Amino acid sequence: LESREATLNNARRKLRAVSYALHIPEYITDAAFQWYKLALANNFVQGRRSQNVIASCLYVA
Amino acid sequence: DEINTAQDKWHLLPAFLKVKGLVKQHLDSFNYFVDTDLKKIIKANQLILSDVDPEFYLKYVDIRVGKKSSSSTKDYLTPPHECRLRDMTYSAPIYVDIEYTRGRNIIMHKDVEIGRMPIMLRSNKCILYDADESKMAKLNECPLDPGGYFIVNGTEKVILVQEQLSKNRIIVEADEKKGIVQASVTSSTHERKSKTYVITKNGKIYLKHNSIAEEIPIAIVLKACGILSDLEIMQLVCGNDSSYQDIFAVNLEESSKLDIYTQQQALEYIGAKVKTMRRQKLTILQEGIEAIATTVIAHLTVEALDFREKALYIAMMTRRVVMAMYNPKMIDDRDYVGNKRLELAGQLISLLFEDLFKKFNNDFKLSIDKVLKKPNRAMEYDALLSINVHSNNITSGLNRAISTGNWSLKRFKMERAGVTHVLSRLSYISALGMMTRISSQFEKSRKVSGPRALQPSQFGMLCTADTPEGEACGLVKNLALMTHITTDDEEEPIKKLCYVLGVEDITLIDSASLHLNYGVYLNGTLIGSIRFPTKFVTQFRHLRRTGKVSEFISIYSNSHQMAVHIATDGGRICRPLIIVSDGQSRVKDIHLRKLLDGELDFDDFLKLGLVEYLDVNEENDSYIALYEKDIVPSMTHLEIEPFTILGAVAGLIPYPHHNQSPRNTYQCAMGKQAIGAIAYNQFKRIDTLLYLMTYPQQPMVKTKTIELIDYDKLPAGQNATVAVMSYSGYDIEDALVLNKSSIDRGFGRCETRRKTTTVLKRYANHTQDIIGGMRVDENGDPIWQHQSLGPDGLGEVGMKVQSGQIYINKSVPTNSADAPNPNNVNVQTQYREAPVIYRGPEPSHIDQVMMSVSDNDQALIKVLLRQNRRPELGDKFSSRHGQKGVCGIIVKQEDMPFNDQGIVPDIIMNPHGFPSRMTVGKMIELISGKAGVLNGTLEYGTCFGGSKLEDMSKILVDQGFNYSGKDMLYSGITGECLQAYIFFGPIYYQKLKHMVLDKMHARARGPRAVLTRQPTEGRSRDGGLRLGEMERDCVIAYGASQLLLERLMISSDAFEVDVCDKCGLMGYSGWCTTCKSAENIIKMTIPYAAKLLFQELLSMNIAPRLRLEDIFQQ
Amino acid sequence: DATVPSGRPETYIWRYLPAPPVCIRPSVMMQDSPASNEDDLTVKLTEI
Amino acid sequence: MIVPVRCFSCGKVVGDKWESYLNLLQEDELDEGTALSRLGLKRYCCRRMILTHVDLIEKFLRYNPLE
Amino acid sequence: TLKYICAECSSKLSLSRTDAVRCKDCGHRILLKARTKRLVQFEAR
Ligand SMILES: [Zn+2]
Ligand SMILES: [Zn+2]
Repeated sequence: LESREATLNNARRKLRAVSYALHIPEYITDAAFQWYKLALANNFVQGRRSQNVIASCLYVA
Repeated sequence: DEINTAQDKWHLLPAFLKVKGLVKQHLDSFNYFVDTDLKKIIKANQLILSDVDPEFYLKYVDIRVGKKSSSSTKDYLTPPHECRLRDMTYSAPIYVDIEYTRGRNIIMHKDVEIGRMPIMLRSNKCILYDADESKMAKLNECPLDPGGYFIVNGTEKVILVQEQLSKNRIIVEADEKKGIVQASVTSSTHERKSKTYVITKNGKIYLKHNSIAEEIPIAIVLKACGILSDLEIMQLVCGNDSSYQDIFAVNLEESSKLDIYTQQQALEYIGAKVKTMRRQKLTILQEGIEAIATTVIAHLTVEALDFREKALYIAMMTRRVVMAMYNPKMIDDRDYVGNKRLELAGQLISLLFEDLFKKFNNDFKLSIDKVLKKPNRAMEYDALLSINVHSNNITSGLNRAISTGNWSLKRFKMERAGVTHVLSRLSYISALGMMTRISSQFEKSRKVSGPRALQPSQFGMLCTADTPEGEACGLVKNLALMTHITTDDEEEPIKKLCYVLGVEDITLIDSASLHLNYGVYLNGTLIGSIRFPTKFVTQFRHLRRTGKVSEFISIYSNSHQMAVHIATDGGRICRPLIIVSDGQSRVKDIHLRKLLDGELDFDDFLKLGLVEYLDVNEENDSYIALYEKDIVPSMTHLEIEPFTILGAVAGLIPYPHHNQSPRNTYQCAMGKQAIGAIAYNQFKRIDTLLYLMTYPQQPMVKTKTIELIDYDKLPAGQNATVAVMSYSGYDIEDALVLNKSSIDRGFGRCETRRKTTTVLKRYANHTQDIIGGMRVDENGDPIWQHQSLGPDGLGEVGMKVQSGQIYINKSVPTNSADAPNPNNVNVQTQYREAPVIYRGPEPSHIDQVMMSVSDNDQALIKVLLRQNRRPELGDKFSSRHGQKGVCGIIVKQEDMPFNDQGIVPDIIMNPHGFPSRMTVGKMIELISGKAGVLNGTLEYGTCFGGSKLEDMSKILVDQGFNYSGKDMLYSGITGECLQAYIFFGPIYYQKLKHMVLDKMHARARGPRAVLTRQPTEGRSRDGGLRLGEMERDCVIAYGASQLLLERLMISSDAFEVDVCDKCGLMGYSGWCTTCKSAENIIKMTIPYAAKLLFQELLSMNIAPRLRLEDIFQQ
Repeated sequence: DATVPSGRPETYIWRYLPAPPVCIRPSVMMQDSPASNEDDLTVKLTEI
Repeated sequence: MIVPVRCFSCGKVVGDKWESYLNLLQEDELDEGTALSRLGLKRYCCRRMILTHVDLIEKFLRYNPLE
Repeated sequence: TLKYICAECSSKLSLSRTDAVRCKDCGHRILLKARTKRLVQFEAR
């Protein structure tokens, strides 16, 4: 959906946001994007807070 | 050495360049930006505030670039040569201190990092500042490097020196058929980009502006400023007893038609015809909106209550436009040099900085009020925990603007591009000649030869004989040898200073006295209405030379109009010359001796009162002398040194004043293409495509210019023994002839070094790139492609490569974009090969290879290939006096002639150039060279002087040769004497670029374009040349009609199309697909570029129906 | 003129529009990404 | 770099004379024109091989990677 | 062997593969491949 595209393009900003803070090079940030991509599809993103579901996401990468 | 002030005024010109260099413009502009202007930006965007939580604030108190305040060390910083091998940005951190309200208490914190500032070399913030070639030996940088350029992400770039028309002044124009217009552009630093026009429609003056929808006659708008008595207006514009009153006589009645006649009605006439601001204030007055319409106009001057000086400033603007119609000679051109403001780099990067710095914090205030609208997170919340999220928006904004030289601003909305350029490292001076060059504005005056030509107001202002040709023919210009750029100081206290000198005030004078007297102009604006200016102006020079007022002020004083000018705007051209009071100068040779003692530098000459700066406008009033043997008792401002009129890339011509002037620009365009040394660290740097000469030599006839830039310390080109003559017919017009032996002894064996790079890249599925190599066969490692690939996959150092023969083996995972399955089930065989094959027609060597990391954790592979070559025929040589020349053949030594001693000349050129090219300089340099060798002394060839001829002929006639070098020598092919005499000596032949081993290419049958099936333009894309439209006309003028099709569709664009007879258009392999019959189909062949036209024109509603006949049965 | 089937003046404004082949508007693969820079014709025809 | 071993034109060797040209200037402060003519450079094609020769190999060797 | 050498540390070392990119004895991260022992051939003209 376009709303599905609009919420990831919103989230594309936010995982890139903390990568600037922690001096994260880009190949972690793009690699963690797929982990958020599947966890959105696997109905994990609903209910939890937005900043909590991305901070837990990129630590795995 | 009895020193005198006659010929030793030269010996302070090094004393200028020593303390005050040649990269004055880029050092002093950027270093002023670092100290002063950075405080001036945060004081303009202090005190960020939010509407929610109104008791919250954060304030910027100060700004420091470089060190911290705790450690108070210099810094710990990356070396620049270490930075340029890792493709990093040579930067320095930005540190501020901030005070804010955490909560119950307010709290001030120090040393907050925001971003990294890329800073130029040899500035006071870099570690190269004031080194002693021992730290710089440890930092392996060249001491002879000028500096003044950035090292953003690898490649080294430099910002050029821009210029535009003189902002914040008035300029007059003359147009034939659409009437005549006057323009005045103004731009203060707050939202202002406004230009004002004075149009003369059908004999009636009008004023149009880009905020007013209509044109307004001037008799309203000065009555709107309070001046309404309407006999003032005739007396201001015209004066008295002239033809101007009859010229103005039509303009007055437009006030009478609308019947305003008063100051009250004169405002709202304008504001009833303005379409601006869209009612931003919901409480309009409709009478107050013309006071601000009188405020956003003519932004030179502002007002408080009287509207006095802005009124007459329109009238002084209007006096020019009436005088324009009285005679068209009074209009001045916009290519006079005084109408040009040379605008530098450091005062231009500041315009991008404050635009981008306010884009930082307004995005930062959106990152706090999202939190401040929370009930639970409203007490313990801190702001600068999230300062780092916007930190990477000032680094990648600056590093993009410098890498891609197009600066997108918001407050002005203007999109100039190409403001930065890669500096060319072909020669030493090529990297120095690009430091002093000017890129213009290209104001779309392509029809007018005005800006293309050269104006006489340029002598010593900037260089004259170095300007490119071709497309860029006259819009690129170059600075002089002695040149300083002014800077503004202040206009406020000098306005207080002239009132001490006995000048009147603007709000007191009558209309009568101002045209009778003269008037001071402050930056184009009258303030004082001075009388008898000669007592006023000459005391002010005595105030300036004593040094109470700053020295960069000009007292340009014309006499066509009745006015004098005061200029303090800064950023305009000037050069210094020494003051002469009367028929005796202020030379004082004992001061010139006290300079050479070492305590009297060049700055003290202007402090004591013995030198002063003159712009282009002060050189109106001056009467510059040439020589001390040319002093008159009516003569001021002796000129310091007459050969300082040539640029540093033009200065290497020996004795130019004998040589022709069009043969100077041909050399100055080639001098940047001369091969020689580069730098001391040239065996350490890894640059893209970098040539060297093996055996360089300093030239025989030097110049005073080239010893100031230390060209002799690392020269370009070598001096060989020329015998100018015709020989074997292989040199007809300016070809060259040389011997096989001297190349075999090593005559200029150049050497080509070339970079190539690749990046190991990490994917999203956590896969790297591996360097597996040397697959083996039949008991041996090396395949024909693998004799120089080494154990680790990196090509082995010290051995050659040929076509094929992979030198770096790069293997890529085949799952380049597949999704990460969180498992490890089958990952063992996925690396497909993607190597880089060494192409090229000649065997080259591997010099060395290094590997390192970038700014992110990501590996690099950079090998520098190496090859040298011998100067075989085809290679373009030069002569340093503007003679292009290509090697015709290569003779042996037996065929060459020889003198009585048996000296064999090196290069042959025919005598048939010197009458046409009028190059007298080579005819006298060869005399100046030969006598110096036998005396063992190097001779100076300067402009406007140097060593003479008659003292030089005395030297070699004592050695026993001919008295003007015109020797005689036997023939090598037959033995006997030659009937004429020869001309002989050593001349300095420097090799150029454009060698022929990397220009020969041929495309027999190769790749085709995907859209046109045509050969691919570009030699690196395998070529295939364009038989253009102009050659297609020349074929049919022969009347040949059979190769015309063969060269345009057979060998190029043959394509076979089946077309149907009825309903004629094409179909695929065997069909018609609009009458599906597969029957009436005829096979022919057409151009593919005509076939796709029968699809592209068929895409819109036009149907090219074809109609067919047979050839036979006429 | 008449006597052609296409002689009506009805056919001089767009009611149907054809799509050209992809050979004249080929998908240029610039190899700056795993995705293609898709050309101007298709990205105008898409929102039509 | 280093001095060319032969002359460009005639081709007698000058490789033993660069150090002797320097040694004839530290001691025995002398004119450069009479110095090498004493050494035996009669041909002026040979004389320009040492006058013009800037010796950059001293300035290059201070950038050695071996410390 | 005579593997990778550093720029200014100039210390001969043999890096084991896919492990590090820095050198020992210094934190400097630019290192050169040394010249091989293998014979190479040239001419003299
Ligand atoms: Zn048909
Ligand atoms: Zn080390």
